[PDB]
Amino acid sequence: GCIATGSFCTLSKGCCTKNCGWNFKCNPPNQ
Repeated sequence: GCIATGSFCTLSKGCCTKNCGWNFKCNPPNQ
């Protein structure tokens, strides 16, 4: 499982997109 994008992350790794913003939410690639 991963963290859904738009959800709070602790690490970008956890996010399906492998990208989490500085706002601590998983973001899409190239944003």
